[PDB]
Amino acid sequence: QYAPQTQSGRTSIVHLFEWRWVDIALECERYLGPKGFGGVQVSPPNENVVVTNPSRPWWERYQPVSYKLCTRSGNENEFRDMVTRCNNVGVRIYVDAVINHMCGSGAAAGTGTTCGSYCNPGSREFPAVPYSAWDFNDGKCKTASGGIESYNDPYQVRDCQLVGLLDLALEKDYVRSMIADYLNKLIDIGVAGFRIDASKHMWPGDIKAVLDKLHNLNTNWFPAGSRPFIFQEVIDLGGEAIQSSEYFGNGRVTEFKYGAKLGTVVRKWSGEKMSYLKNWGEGWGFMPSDRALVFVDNHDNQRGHGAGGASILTFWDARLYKVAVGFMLAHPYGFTRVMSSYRWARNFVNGEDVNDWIGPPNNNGVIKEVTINADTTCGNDWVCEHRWREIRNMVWFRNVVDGQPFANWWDNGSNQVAFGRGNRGFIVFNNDDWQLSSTLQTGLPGGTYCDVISGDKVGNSCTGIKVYVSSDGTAQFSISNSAEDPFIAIHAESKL
Amino acid sequence: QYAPQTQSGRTSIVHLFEWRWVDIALECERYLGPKGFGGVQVSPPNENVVVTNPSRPWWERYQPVSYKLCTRSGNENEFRDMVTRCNNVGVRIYVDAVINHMCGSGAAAGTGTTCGSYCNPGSREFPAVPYSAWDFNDGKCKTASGGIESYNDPYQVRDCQLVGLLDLALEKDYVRSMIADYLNKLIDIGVAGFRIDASKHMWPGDIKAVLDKLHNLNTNWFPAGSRPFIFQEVIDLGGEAIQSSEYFGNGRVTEFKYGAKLGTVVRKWSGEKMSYLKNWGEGWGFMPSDRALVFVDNHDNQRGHGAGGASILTFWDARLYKVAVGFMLAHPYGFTRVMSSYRWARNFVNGEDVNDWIGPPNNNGVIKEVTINADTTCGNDWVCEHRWREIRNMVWFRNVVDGQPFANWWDNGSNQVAFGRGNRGFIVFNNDDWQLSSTLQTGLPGGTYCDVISGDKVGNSCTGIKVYVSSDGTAQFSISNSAEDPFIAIHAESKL
Amino acid sequence: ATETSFIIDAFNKTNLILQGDATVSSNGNLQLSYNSYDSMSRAFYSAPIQIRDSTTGNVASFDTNFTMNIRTHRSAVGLDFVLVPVDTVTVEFDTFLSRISIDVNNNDIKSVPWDVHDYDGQNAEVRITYNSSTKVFSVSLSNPSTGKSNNVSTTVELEKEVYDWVSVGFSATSGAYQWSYETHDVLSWSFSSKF
Amino acid sequence: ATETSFIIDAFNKTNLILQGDATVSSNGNLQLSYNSYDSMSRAFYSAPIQIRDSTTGNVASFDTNFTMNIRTHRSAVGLDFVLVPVDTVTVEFDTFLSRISIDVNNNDIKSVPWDVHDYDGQNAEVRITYNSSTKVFSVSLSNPSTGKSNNVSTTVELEKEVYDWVSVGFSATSGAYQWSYETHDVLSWSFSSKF
Ligand SMILES: *[C@@H]1O[C@H](CO)[C@@H](O[C@@H]2O[C@H](CO)[C@@H](O)[C@H](O)[C@H]2NC(C)=O)[C@H](O)[C@H]1NC(C)=O
Ligand SMILES: *[C@@H]1O[C@H](CO)[C@@H](O[C@@H]2O[C@H](CO)[C@@H](O)[C@H](O)[C@H]2NC(C)=O)[C@H](O)[C@H]1NC(C)=O
Ligand SMILES: *[C@@H]1O[C@H](CO)[C@@H](O[C@@H]2O[C@H](CO)[C@@H](O)[C@H](O)[C@H]2NC(C)=O)[C@H](O)[C@H]1NC(C)=O
Ligand SMILES: *[C@@H]1O[C@H](CO)[C@@H](O[C@@H]2O[C@H](CO)[C@@H](O)[C@H](O)[C@H]2NC(C)=O)[C@H](O)[C@H]1NC(C)=O
Ligand SMILES: *[C@@H]1O[C@H](CO)[C@@H](O)[C@H](O)[C@H]1NC(C)=O
Ligand SMILES: *[C@@H]1O[C@H](CO)[C@@H](O)[C@H](O)[C@H]1NC(C)=O
Ligand SMILES: [Ca+2]
Ligand SMILES: [Ca+2]
Ligand SMILES: [Ca+2]
Ligand SMILES: [Ca+2]
Ligand SMILES: [Ca+2]
Ligand SMILES: [Ca+2]
Ligand SMILES: [Cl-]
Ligand SMILES: [Cl-]
Repeated sequence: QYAPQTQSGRTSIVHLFEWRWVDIALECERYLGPKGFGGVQVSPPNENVVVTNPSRPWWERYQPVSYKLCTRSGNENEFRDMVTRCNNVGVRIYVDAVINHMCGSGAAAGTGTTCGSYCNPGSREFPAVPYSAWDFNDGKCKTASGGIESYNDPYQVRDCQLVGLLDLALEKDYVRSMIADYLNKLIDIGVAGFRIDASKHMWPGDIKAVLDKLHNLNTNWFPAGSRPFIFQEVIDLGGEAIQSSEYFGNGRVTEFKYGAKLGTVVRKWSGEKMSYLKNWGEGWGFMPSDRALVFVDNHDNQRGHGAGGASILTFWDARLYKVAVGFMLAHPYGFTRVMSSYRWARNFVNGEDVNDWIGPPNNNGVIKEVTINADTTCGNDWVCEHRWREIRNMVWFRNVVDGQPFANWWDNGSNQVAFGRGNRGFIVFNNDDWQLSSTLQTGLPGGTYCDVISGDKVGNSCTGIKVYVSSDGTAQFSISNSAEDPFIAIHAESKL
Repeated sequence: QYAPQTQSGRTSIVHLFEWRWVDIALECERYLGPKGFGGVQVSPPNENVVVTNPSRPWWERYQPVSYKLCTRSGNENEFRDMVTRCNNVGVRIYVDAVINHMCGSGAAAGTGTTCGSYCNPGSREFPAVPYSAWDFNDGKCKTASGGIESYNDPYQVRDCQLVGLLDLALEKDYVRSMIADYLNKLIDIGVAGFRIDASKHMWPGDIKAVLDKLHNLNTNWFPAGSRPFIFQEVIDLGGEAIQSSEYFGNGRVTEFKYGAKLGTVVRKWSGEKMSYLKNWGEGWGFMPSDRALVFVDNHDNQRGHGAGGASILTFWDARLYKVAVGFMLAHPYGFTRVMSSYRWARNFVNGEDVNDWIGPPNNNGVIKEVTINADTTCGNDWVCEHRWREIRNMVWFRNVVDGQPFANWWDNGSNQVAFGRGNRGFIVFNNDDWQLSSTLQTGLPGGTYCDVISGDKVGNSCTGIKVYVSSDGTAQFSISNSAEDPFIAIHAESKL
Repeated sequence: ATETSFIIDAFNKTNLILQGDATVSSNGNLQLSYNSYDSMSRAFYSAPIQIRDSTTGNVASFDTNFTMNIRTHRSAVGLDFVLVPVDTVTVEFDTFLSRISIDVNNNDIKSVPWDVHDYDGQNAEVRITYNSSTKVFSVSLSNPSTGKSNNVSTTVELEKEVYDWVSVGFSATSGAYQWSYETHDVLSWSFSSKF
Repeated sequence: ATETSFIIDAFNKTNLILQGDATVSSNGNLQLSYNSYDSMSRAFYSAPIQIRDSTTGNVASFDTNFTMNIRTHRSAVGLDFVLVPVDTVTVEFDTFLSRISIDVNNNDIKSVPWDVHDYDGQNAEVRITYNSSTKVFSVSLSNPSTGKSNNVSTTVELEKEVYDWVSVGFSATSGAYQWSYETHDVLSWSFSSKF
């Protein structure tokens, strides 16, 4: 459950948020495969309710109406095609499994669904599954409203309705079986694992029950006896009754403390300095590395910060974001997930952004294709952070240093930091308001290396900065605080 | 430094507080040897200043004037005789080494000393050593008074005068050498180790320097290469700058948290219950077992509690004291020291006892001999706790179970507790206000055992309670809360 | 017994116990839920307050004022004032349910509806008072700028051992999906207990 | 900024930080040094107090009263009132040196002698006040039963960053040998800081 099941040597997955199956299939072949990406986290592939007010928000996809593979991203054949094509080039697919609930109890009965299925939320009727009133937690919930009223009561958060969503009775074998059939169909298609949406709202034992019913992975691409990779979404910053540790037995858990802490440090807020990252990881009170799925920002928390005051870093703050993602990709803690977003219009109405709901780029509701420009960037409002040189080269860096221990840490007592990974990679950051000029021990074999942040190693030369490491492993570094990317990274494969 | 150097199998030492050398010599042969006592801690054997107001208090012995073995306890020949005779019957002698200071700076110059030596405290002259003004810390001390003014400053507590006592310059090799000669003379006589008085007031490194100059123990009684046992008096309850751990490199340290905590529990104060002793030891925040010297009360803290409010248990509260000492002697934590006192008249003047200064039983200043009554108790006001059956038998219990792990703990959720030591001993306490009637697993071989608390195993019978342990190790226990000694203890050697 | 009183015109982390997504901004505002979603964050005054003196059975009267600013970006979702035993008594400003409740042990003793639209993104003054004599617990909410107000009172029995000592503070909850973006700010806070 | 005030007529461990040989007896008295010798014990109020607001450079005035009962059984040995930065300012009632000192960073800024015999075993009322305007720090000691008094005042400068936040409380020291038996009791304590 903890092993990602990626091909040999691939260490990261990217979230191609709201991408169509056909575009992901193409991306796998033309980029993700060649560039060493381990996998892709896809948006929920099952049928969801259509929300017209607001117009097709990203969150409508988290309100299931059936398990038919039919959404705005595509249909079942397109989904199968994508999984096959990606697997063939060594890029895995991880599905966002929405299994705690169906759609909102206040949803209109009808056929306003992505695949035309009929449902009557009011009477808890989902004939396309099928689910009936007795497959929900209405009678088990202890609150008068039927919704969660206190996060300090585990029974309320797990058995009551999460923001009005019909809560599935996951202790029933029938429900467990319906969900297992859905997940097994995906596994047989070739999916490598799942992101369990809203895990905090389900009992660890119930999730475990479903997981035990899952098949081993498709032997066409996976070794016999392989179990699906599992990462559960649990937001635990320490202020409540439910703890992330309760889910360690099912697989990995999202470590939300990671991005929040990192963001504060990189921004230099609350008296934090980069020199404090010396003991980053479990030292900061994070979960065990082998149970963690880490990331700088995710599809949900990258939104809602238009008015400032939030430490979360996103593509909106490109410079600081690249530094944070670079540090994450270089550090040995956890299994890393890279974010890939679409830009939306940040418009304010009385001091609050009103476009946090906006869905993917579209033409009258039909998701726009991802267009690739000559400079390898994307068009049609897809930001494609995974294509930024600095991020692209750092996921490669992570593959290269895979397994090497954290070593040769250095800091100037302020915001200039450096560390290596065994004898395969070294990275140095200058987050101070002054120049960095020092000779450091890199732990690397002597030679000339191309800095993979400012350029690439092309043929017999570097396109950007060159670092000269002497026979003793020491190298001179000069980083201006005015540099576009105030950090340098070198590894065994960027050596000339 | 941590090994007591006791004979094979002996696990406790007793403090024969203010006893004369001739009486200790006799006690060794007629009792301590036969009864399995490991050693004796003796009062300071070196010459001290005479205090006549109050009349010869116990504390005058902590104000040295020379290193001549001449005190109220006896002279050098009597001291040698005692060490030889005790060693011959397997009972070791540990000396109370007063090495941080000499006498009070306000002491009168003269020959009012226990051996007639001359000294002039005012001019820091101790010709019998000899020490001169330059052998003291007067110029190093940072305070205006020359005394300790704040215990939150390590320099003040170590380099300034402790309650007006002339502070020795322990960093000087001359001073270190004078003290080493004194200690080496004792070692050669046959002493097994030392209690380092006022260790908190000396630098750990200085003590270490002196210790490195010490000879190995006398091969007449000790194996070649034996180092003297060292236990340092450091009072660290957690409220200050100096910590007990700073002295771990020199030998054992007195764990004062032990008796204070135990006293609160046994008295059932502050919501404490005996059932909480389940994780007694390091679990309670105590120092490592192998660095600890433990005890219920010591010569100093057994005084000053006439007005109540103190948790410290002493012979004055016999019933509760025996329970505490019994628990200590049965538990595997630390090296145990048993107290042996003399009784004094507890007289109050305006709500405070005025006799905490009173010295040992005496005839015009001459210490009275220890008289033994037919019932094995002592006369002449010596209380002789070490002779109480309950304490005597528990030191034997400790020898018998030596090395056996803590096992088979049981508790009634209140103040009834029980535990064993491997398969060699078991003890049960009833500190609740009701009867104890339960069948417990003792971990001992089936048979009939004599309770060593209420009696002894004499010949083919028990003089007190008999415990019948079935083949499965279980035994029925019945302890009334009105029993004189509300606890029972059995071991491999009390079996019929 | 201990009576205590404090007035905070601008916050500082030093005398606070922060749990979860709770921070103090450079300008002294206590901020909760800014960086997270679907979770609870809490902030308590560092010293426990005595609500009931076991020695006399006497229960204290308390009064507290605070100014908050909730931004919905659009309790299950909302800001709650809590008295947590060192059995919790909570005053919930639930923006999801659109109700203000006086809750004790998860049981809403009394609740009134409120229009979050009248206070959204604006400084709201809150006063919570408890008179141990009449045993009346009251809550006053008002938008000083528009003059709007919401009030709710009931009788609560705090004469129980569990209420001897409690931690006083705030608890903010952020929802999921479209309800993931509400932020909560507390600008000032004064509290006073008396026997 | 935070102003805080508290009145304790009888102590309880709950809102205190106890270090070393410091306990609260069944009758509500804070007791220090009862079970030990040659060591220091401390008791602080659980919440840190702000003495200086860094945002404005403003330093607070504070006033505190407490009743103590020292029993010598006959500072190096004594009871001290302390303000410890979270550079310590101490008011020492030294029974060994027989002096009352206003100490800052171990330096006695001012001290007067006192006859411990006039207060030994009796309830003594102590008042310590600091006026940030005049920068005058004063100490008043009096035996309400006999009418005896001891006073000492001086000017102390608390206008430093280190004094921003401090823990307020008591520190008691017990000596060695014949000075091993002094006990210290604090029966009540009221404190108030204001900007
Ligand atoms: C809370 O108080 C603390 C302590 O006074 C403040 O931290 C200090 O701020 C001052 C003035 O800017 C600096 O000179 C010190 O270096 C700071 N101490 C540290 C360790 O940072 C803090 O600014 C206050 N916070 C708020 C929101 O008022
Ligand atoms: C909370 O604010 C209320 C309302 O202002 C305070 O009650 C008033 O105190 C003011 C100033 O002393 C008086 O003029 C009024 O007579 C009081 N009542 C009202 C209804 O205004 C109360 O003191 C505050 N409590 C705390 C703990 O700060
Ligand atoms: C300090 O307050 C605590 C909590 O109220 C007191 O502890 C309680 O005392 C009451 C009344 O005797 C008991 O009913 C409870 O069982 C106690 N709680 C616990 C866990 O013991 C305590 O007595 C107070 N101490 C003083 C000195 O007033
Ligand atoms: C400490 O006690 C002093 C002295 O009693 C208090 O000062 C007095 O307060 C009383 C009652 O309000 C007034 O009658 C007097 O005018 C005040 N001054 C004097 C010299 O008596 C002071 O309020 C107390 N401080 C604290 C924090 O409790
Ligand atoms: C509480 O109510 C009582 C009785 O009606 C009233 O007389 C008193 O003023 C009130 N006290 C407080 C502190 O509100
Ligand atoms: C402090 O001293 C000032 C100036 O002499 C005086 O006017 C004021 O009353 C004092 N304030 C306090 C709180 O003692
Ligand atoms: Ca659910
Ligand atoms: Ca000394
Ligand atoms: Ca409620
Ligand atoms: Ca949020
Ligand atoms: Ca001083
Ligand atoms: Ca004492
Ligand atoms: Cl996520
Ligand atoms: Cl001792």
